[PDB]
Amino acid sequence: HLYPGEVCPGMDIRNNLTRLHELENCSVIEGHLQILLMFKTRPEDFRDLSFPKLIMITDYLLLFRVYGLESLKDLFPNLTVIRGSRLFFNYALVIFEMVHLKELGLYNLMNITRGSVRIEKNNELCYLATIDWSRILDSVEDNHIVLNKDDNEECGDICPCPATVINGQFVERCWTHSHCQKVCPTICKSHGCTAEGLCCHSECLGNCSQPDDPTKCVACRNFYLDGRCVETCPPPYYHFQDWRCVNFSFCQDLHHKCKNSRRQGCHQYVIHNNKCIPECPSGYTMNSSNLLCTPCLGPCPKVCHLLEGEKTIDSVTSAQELRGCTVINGSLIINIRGGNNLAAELEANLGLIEEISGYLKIRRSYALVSLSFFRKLRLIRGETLEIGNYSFYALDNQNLRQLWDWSKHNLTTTQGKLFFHYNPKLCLSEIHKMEEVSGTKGRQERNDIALKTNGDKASCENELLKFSYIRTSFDKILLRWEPYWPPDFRDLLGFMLFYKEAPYQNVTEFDGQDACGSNSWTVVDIDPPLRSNDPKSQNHPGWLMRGLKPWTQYAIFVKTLVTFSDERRTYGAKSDIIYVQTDATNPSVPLDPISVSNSSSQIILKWKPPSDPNGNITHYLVFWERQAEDSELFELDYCLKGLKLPSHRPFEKVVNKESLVISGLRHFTGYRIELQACNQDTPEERCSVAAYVSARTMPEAKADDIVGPVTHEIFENNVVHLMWQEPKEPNGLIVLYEVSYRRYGDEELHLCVSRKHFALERGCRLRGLSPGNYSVRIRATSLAGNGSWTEPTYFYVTD
Amino acid sequence: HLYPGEVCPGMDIRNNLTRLHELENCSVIEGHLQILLMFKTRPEDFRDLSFPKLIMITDYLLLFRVYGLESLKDLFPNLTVIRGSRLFFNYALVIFEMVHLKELGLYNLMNITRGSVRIEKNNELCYLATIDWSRILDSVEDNHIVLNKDDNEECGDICPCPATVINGQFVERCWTHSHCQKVCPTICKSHGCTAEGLCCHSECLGNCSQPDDPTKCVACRNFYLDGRCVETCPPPYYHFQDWRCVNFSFCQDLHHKCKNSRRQGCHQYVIHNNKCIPECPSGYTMNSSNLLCTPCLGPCPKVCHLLEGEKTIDSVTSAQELRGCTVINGSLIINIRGGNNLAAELEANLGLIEEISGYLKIRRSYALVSLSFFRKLRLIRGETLEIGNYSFYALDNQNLRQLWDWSKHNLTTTQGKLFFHYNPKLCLSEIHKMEEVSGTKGRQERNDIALKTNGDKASCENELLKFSYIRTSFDKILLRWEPYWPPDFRDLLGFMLFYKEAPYQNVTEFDGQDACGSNSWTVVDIDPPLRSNDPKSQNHPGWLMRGLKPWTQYAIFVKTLVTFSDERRTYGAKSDIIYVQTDATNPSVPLDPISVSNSSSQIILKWKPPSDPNGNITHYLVFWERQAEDSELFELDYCLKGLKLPSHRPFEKVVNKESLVISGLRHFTGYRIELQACNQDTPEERCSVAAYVSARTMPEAKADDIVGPVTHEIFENNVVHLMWQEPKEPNGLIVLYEVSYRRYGDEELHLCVSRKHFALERGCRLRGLSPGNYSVRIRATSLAGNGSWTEPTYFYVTD
DNA sequence: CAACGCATGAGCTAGATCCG
DNA sequence: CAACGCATGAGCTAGATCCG
Repeated sequence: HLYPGEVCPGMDIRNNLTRLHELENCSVIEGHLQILLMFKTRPEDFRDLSFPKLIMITDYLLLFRVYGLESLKDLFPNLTVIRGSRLFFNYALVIFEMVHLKELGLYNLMNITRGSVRIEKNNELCYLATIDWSRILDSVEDNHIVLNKDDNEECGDICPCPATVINGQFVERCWTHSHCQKVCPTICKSHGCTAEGLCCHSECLGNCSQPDDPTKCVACRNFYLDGRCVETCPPPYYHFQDWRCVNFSFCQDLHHKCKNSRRQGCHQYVIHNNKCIPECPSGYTMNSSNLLCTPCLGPCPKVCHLLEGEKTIDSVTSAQELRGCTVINGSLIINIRGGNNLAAELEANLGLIEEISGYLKIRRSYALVSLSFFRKLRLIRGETLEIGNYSFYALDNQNLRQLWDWSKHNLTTTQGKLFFHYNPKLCLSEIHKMEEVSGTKGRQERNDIALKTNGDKASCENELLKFSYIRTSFDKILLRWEPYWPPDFRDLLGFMLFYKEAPYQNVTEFDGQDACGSNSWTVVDIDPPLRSNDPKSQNHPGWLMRGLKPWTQYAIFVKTLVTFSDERRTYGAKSDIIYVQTDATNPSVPLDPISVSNSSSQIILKWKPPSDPNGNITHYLVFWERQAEDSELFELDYCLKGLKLPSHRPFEKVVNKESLVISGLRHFTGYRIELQACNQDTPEERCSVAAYVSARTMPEAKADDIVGPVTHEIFENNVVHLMWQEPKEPNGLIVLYEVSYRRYGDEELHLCVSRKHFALERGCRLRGLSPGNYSVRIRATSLAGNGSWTEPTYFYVTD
Repeated sequence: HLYPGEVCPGMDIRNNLTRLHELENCSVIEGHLQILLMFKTRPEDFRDLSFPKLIMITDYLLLFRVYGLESLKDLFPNLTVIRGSRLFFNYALVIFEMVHLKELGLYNLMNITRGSVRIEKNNELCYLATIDWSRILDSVEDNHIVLNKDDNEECGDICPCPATVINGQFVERCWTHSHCQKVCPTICKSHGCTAEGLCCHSECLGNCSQPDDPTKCVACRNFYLDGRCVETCPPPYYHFQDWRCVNFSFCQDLHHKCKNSRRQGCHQYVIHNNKCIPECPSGYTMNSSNLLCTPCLGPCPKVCHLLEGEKTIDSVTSAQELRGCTVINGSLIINIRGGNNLAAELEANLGLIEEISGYLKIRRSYALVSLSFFRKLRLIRGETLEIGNYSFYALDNQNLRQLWDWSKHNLTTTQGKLFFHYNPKLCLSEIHKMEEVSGTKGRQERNDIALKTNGDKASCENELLKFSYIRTSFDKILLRWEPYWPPDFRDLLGFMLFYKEAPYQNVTEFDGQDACGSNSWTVVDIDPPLRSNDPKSQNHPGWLMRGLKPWTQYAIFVKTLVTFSDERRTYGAKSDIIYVQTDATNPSVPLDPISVSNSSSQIILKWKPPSDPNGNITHYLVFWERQAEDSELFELDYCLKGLKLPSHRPFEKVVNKESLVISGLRHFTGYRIELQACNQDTPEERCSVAAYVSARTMPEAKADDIVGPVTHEIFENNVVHLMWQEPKEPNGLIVLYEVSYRRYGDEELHLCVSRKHFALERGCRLRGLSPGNYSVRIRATSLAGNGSWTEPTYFYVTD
């Protein structure tokens, strides 16, 4: 037979060898097999136990913390395939922290459908590299076999298997010292094979009896049907867990077995696409008689039979199933004890609930203020009741002030009784208008819901306050609202301004409860104003707040305060919030004005936007000034040690950019650059303070040097006067001429004529002149640097 | 007469000149006279009033924001002296933005006691350079008269006063065009004077009618007594404001005038060393009848008779003017109807009171978790009783959780009845506890304290719980306590465990009236234990907690929990709080290791205490490493552009300090400095990671330059070889020799010899040396900088 | 009779319908 | 018979007398 044995559910084994005895006649195990934590076991009570008739594995096998095993092949001698239907710990088969196992001996395994193997912290195993996972494990890139006895080549590795050359070496792969890993010709990869190499039926695997037969081999691929198995059997039967196809009359009765809410390992199995699947996916709803899934027109419920029909919920873990679980056949109970933030998690998990049939109970609430997370709820059937016939319950909750927004919500109760006791944070108004929309109208207990233990410590109010005038500056906001007096005007404590910035308008609404929050609305108290007894008076109260960054959206309102007294009046008033931004003074200074000059006529200035823009800046205002050189540097003797070498005003309204280039300016001249960041211009023209920077553009290559006829006059005392021309537009200013003369065969003897010396003499002179042929050359050394050399003027003075 | 007028208290004028009329007959002003805020005033209402009787000033005279005064001389024609008792922002007399004032007219000031004059922003004043303040103001170094009408010399400045030459100019000092500044001969600087210049009595000032008489002049220096004044008056009278002396019967009445707490600007005047000082200084306490300040052995009270023997301090302020009060002579009623946070403020405000005489009524508390703020209360006398002879009263307190810790507290009530009603979360044992510790044992009412309306809505558990073996680690503590079972061991819910760290032991008990505060005892619930039906069993339950910090004290206790029931039984049990500190470990890293170099052989290093000590750190472990220079810099041609210029291993157990210097080290080398903060050492020697910094000390003055016999060898080709020696201990390293040779009549031409060139040649050569007398001088330029120059070695090479 | 004048704008003097 | 062994120590496997 393919599988002549019996079905066998997955099961867990710990702390005893007693509960393994339930594997006497099992052949195929659905689920997984976990056996672990086995310390006080003599090793020799394992040699006399085995499970030969067990073949198939669906999910996984695990071995962890065993004291006494040496070779599990004595217990698992015919095991061939792991289906790997579920990945556990991102792995399939794991042997961890073994203490006594010498050799593995899984000599019968052929294929791993899905998953990976992992053997760790086992300093007693050998032949771990004689495995060839690639043949068995279709995916090897995740195999993790480290920190074992094979950390050092010290365990033998001797065995009598073709010794494949899958790697670069002629490695021999064996299971034990008495078992190799059988390999036949690979004409068929995963379709079963014989010892003689003859391939068996394509749709079966493992060891084989007769080739090309899907009925007498061992294990097959797709499904199973009564000694046969085909890729897809005809739909008189429906497929089950990708391993069978059997008639729905059986799994319908399985659905009827634990439809009694007794165990949570069950699933409300449903037929869909000829699959008795646990749940037909989203966008589908259930039917009563035909056991199919209707495509669920709209976001309709699917369904969900509550645990024990009375299950309580205390955390998100106790509400994980609610995703998809929409119609509830039980009584819900909620009690969060502590918690940090669940108001953003319930909607993603239970914001899709519409119908419950039991009764709802709330107690010991700590960190909740509303019931808005209950989005799609519409009705409670109340087939089961609390003691005293209560369809709803609410005791000892000290933080709830809100249930639903009944201007847009609708709930109905079929029957039962309401409970509201010791909920001191919710006014009588809400629960009375709970009764308006709820099914009950006069069904009260007497003593019904507590009328004194609830809402006593928090004074509810249904009164509003409106504003009268608002003025804003860039930094200060002028607030003013209408006056108000309580029915007893002396009974009044003042006003509080709760205010902060709000870049959006999705701001949290005020609830009157103080939790441990770092972020809180800064608030100031306002002295109640003088009583004027005049309707036409200055009784309108207000306040001016000044510590505000400009152009930020601020949410503001004002809340009254009055003492609590015996009479249930003077509830005060509460003003709704409004949004206000500031005014638009001149922005802050422009930041980082960077000036760069690359050529003699180009200067680029780039800045950074002002730190405080004070609104949308319309433009930028730039200004430049042509600086002047020093007049003190004209009268220095520049052949003495020490020489210098440096590197209305027109404007534009530069807009919509961050840099500006200015040309048509004097070359090699200092330029003081200033820019004012400036807001909207035509009304109330005000700009920032100018960020001042200095800039000097590049000099000109020819400006330093001067060309012209350098003439000479020879005096009688052999003192030759020299006449030439100065640079009309030098690079900054001429400071020194590098005048020099040369005899043929004589070096460049240079002389000095100062800027003033050239000015007073209109040239220079060469006293004590040797008779001969001299060439006079002049270099115009500007403060920007030395210029070019003039033409060496030839003149011969003879003996 | 000397001082024939009337005493006149300091007074202020604003927005109306009406109240100035109270200066009709007072000639001496105590305090200060402020005149300010006069906008809508015609200038014509001023020439009809004057004050020819007032002379002296104590604090300061201030004229500010007046619209219409052009000459204040029409109001102050005779006053001459100002004492400046209290500095007005470190000044004495100010005119500050006066708009109508043409001429000041202070033609009568004689002398300045202390302070400064300041005249500002007056574009209508002249003659301000004609004052000669140096003759009247004792301290000129702080005069500030800027930005006035005489910022420009444009107002005339003519006057008919000897034209003093105090400065380098013949400055003519005049007050007005009709009055100059009067100066008589300076034989006596401040001993009074007449028009003819002869000096009057030594102890008086300014004007004078008959000379050399303390009774026949106008104003004197030290004191005053019935038309006379002496340096120290006889002690039948006692000095007042160091300018009079009056009988004790006078200022005892001043003490008794505002012993009635009506105005807070006065003081309870006391006598000390012939001074009716407002308060005898710290460490001195008054006596009742004598009004003398006892030397106050040890701490002494300020004493606080309650206002009208009855007060209802309820809020933050209430009667906040009571800091320092210790004993109260009335009765108090406290009621904080809400509030934000006062727990951290009462101790600094009222946390020093010990005794009250009346009764205490407490009601409507909302944020009062305990009464530990009443730190020093010891006894209640009960002079006034509430209706029904009630001394203690508690009513409708939803957050008064606890009263006191009697193990470290003692309170006694002499008489009266105690009231405690409708406080629904405070149990029955502690009110018995305060009953037994207090005087009363059987003074009850029928009905006395409510036995049901209190502690019913909270699971009060005061019944006994004791712990068992406890175990602790560096991070975790193992807990276990004695088993408890209610009289019905079926009615139960389990345990909850509150904990929080505490650097001290003045921690509030968990005490159970729900106050949602920012800081609260974080709690974990416990599954109630199994029933074993054996007294000798494992019934002791425990718990493991891990999220803790090492070396930190933590308070812990356990509490039972049970379902509510109609029967008043199964009250459960509760444990007392205990302290168990966590264990120490390695400290944190040493912080901010700062190394400073002051000499070549001293290197000081200072650090900061580690952030986490983890126990009492016994010492600090320090180490260092001798860094080496870079060997790659030896083969660099330093004459080319680019030069560099910088600025087991032994140890010691540095203890009980923050810095330590290291001596005995080589000159100018880098050092790697590492220091470990470390806890107790001889057992479990564990220290943290070392804080690593670097340090290089300064070089040696002479180590850079080398001295020695610099001999030379002249070759046949006029190429002279140079022989000299290298510095044995260069500062860091020698890198280049600044070799140079200078012929007479020629410049000191410099040549080059590299570090390796000097190595391969043991010197340098001079190729192309013209015949002459040459002086060779070398400067040893190391990486630490240039050394000294050698001697220019004279050698003569001939033609 | 519906911003500015007749200060400044949160540094021992009061606190923006604050004032007209 | 009163820490350690025949794990680790809060990352889908249990939660420190937790197993002797």
